[PDB]
Amino acid sequence: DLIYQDEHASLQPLEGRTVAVIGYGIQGRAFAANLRDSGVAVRVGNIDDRYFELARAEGHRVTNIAEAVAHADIVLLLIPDEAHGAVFDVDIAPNLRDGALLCVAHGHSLVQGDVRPLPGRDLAMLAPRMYGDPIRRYYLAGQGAPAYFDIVADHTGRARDRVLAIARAVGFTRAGVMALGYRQETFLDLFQEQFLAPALVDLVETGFQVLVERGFNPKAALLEVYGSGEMGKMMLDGADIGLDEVVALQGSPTCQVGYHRWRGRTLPTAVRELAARVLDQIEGGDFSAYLKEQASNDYASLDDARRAALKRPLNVAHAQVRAAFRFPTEAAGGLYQAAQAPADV
Amino acid sequence: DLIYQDEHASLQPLEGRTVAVIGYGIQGRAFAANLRDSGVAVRVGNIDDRYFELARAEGHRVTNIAEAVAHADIVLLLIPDEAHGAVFDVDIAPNLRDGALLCVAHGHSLVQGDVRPLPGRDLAMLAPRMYGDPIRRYYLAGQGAPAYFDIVADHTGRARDRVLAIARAVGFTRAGVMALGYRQETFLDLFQEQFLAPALVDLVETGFQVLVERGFNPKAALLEVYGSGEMGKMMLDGADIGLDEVVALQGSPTCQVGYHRWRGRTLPTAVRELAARVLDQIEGGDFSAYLKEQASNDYASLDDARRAALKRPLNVAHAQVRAAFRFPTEAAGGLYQAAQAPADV
Ligand SMILES: NC(=O)c1ccc[n+]([C@@H]2O[C@H](COP(=O)([O-])OP(=O)(O)OC[C@H]3O[C@@H](n4cnc5c(N)ncnc54)[C@H](O)[C@@H]3O)[C@@H](O)[C@H]2O)c1
Ligand SMILES: NC(=O)c1ccc[n+]([C@@H]2O[C@H](COP(=O)([O-])OP(=O)(O)OC[C@H]3O[C@@H](n4cnc5c(N)ncnc54)[C@H](O)[C@@H]3O)[C@@H](O)[C@H]2O)c1
Ligand SMILES: [Mg+2]
Ligand SMILES: [Mg+2]
Ligand SMILES: [Mg+2]
Ligand SMILES: [Mg+2]
Repeated sequence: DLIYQDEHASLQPLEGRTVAVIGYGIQGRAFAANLRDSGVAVRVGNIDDRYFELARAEGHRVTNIAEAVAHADIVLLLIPDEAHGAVFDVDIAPNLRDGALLCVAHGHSLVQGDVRPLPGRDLAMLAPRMYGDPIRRYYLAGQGAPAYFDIVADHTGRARDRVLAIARAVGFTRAGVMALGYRQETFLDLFQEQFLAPALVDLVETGFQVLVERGFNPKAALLEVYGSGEMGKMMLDGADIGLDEVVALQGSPTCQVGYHRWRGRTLPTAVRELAARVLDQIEGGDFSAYLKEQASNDYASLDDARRAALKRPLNVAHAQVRAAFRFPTEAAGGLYQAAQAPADV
Repeated sequence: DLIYQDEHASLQPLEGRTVAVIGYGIQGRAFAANLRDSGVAVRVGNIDDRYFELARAEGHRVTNIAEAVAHADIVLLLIPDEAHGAVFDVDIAPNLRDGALLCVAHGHSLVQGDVRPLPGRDLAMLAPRMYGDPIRRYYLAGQGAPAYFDIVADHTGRARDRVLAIARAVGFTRAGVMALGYRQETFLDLFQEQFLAPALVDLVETGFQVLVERGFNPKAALLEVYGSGEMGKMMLDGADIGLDEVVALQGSPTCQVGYHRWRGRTLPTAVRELAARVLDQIEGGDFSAYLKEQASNDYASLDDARRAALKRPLNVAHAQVRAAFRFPTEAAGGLYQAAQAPADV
């Protein structure tokens, strides 16, 4: 495995270069803020929507996508994957300078052939293993999350150095940036989002629903299954030292005995078989067809699903718990500004 | 629901009083450190083992359990639940002063009748919804985790004020301290440890095993299922704003569409039915019998299970990942000392 940390990547390839962050959403905002705070010349390219004014409000040089690309040495395409094809064809390909680098943060558009190599220009993937807020929060703490990278086309011979320079400036090399094919990254990423994340929340919800049906205080039930932050803490501490190890070190003997009675015995074959089906639907292109269909609207069915989700007993109970119990939040005040808001006492 | 935050609980009931922390383990150490830093007079009562010298090393007045109880107004029994009966009968009951308060952090010993009310003395439960390290780390950040409390016996009329004074000093009232019966707390707590925690780790492991069997990079597979910290971050951010809400706010449209394709559809009836069985085994006293049997040895079978757990593919892969990727850790240097170690650069 090829893994780069801070000492394996220089900022020198970005000196006197301009990085165009295309999009100012979940990833675009975090990339833009970290690049700027790392002393990189950054511009934002964005369509005429709320994100354009947000980028301006947070002190960035903002223009349409075409002008940003045309005045950039490195272009980071940080907009939704189903929009890549149209923006690549219309905005990026006609304006990408000779010897410039285009990066995606997900391999989907590469697998589908919506983003393709261009003569005289570099193409790469730099895919964070983390969402926007934590990438920004970690960065401010001198930390970072891992990333996968893939050099798809290196026409200049500088593609790797520039990608790893972006990675260090955004903070991914503080954890590690591992070489992984865009195809494998695509399937990995989609599998986490389609099998693991839903199954994980479904499980928490099953815990809540059984407790409430059996007459347990709904606030207490919600708190134990995730609301307290304890299961989230176990998973984040587990990420560091191992999940079984967290229980061995911080579980009472009563907890450890209970845990190890059921550890490896809880799930039937049907869960493992569902994981295989999700993966086949991802690899076979069934999901890709489903996604394109959902993106045919402005994600109308997704909007309905999000709304319906919040009416579920678990999310009704959550609102009641979070109203009654204060949570240890890190204030988001000017998190993506050059200077953050005064600390909230 | 009766929930106390900082403004509903005074430190005044602890002024000129001594708190004996019995045990200096996962909970005992966090209680002792927070109480001291909150300006409470704290002593440690502990048997002649490694925890005794650790308490002394961290600057505490440490004696045997009998002497600590005898010189205390409030006694916190923070040792394993199966040891409560013998320590109550031998060390606590004969030495508990007139008008003194005994607190447990779990209702198990109360349900089993191993800890019982005593004439002229107060009995209560103050059960944190969090393990030791995070209680201490939250406290240092001016934060806290929730707790459940139950006044089992109030012979003085001061039991509630003293319990909630302990809760505020240790930091639980920064989130909220909710009245909940020791019995219900017992079953809730055991259910989280026996159904949810194992099922959660089993699920993560199922994700890892299917990916590795299907030819995915084992480091990448491990990172996606928890190793990156992303799923842990989703769960901890989810604790605050809701699990579905985290995906709605920080998920890409591709992620959100994938998530909502499978959300509420991933688990068969068998999982829900297993949750019911675990709960019946807890409520019926089957687990209690199993626990007493495991505690008959010095938890010998648990030691074997912990050792075996670390040899599993997931934990072998974890060691390889954590060697190759740096994780954003909060340094544990003198975390439980009056003054913490110099910040690790
Ligand atoms: N560990 C947690 O995260 C947690 C959370 C909530 C509730 N609790 C409750 O808190 C209590 C303490 O659990 P813990 O996890 O801190 O335990 P632990 O395993 O860390 O306990 C070790 C401590 O107990 C003492 N001890 C062990 N066996 C003893 C014995 N036979 N006689 C006397 N002292 C003995 C040791 O000297 C040491 O001080 C239990 O009632 C538990 O259910 C623990
Ligand atoms: N969100 C994450 O946590 C995350 C993590 C890793 C990878 N990624 C990848 O990063 C990329 C960005 O995802 P995101 O989550 O930041 O997205 P997002 O949903 O926040 O994207 C919103 C942004 O995209 C722009 N945009 C939306 N539709 C557009 C269109 N039709 N034409 C032009 N611009 C348009 C908006 O103007 C705004 O700037 C995707 O390739 C995604 O797969 C995201
Ligand atoms: Mg991802
Ligand atoms: Mg417990
Ligand atoms: Mg507990
Ligand atoms: Mg994704």
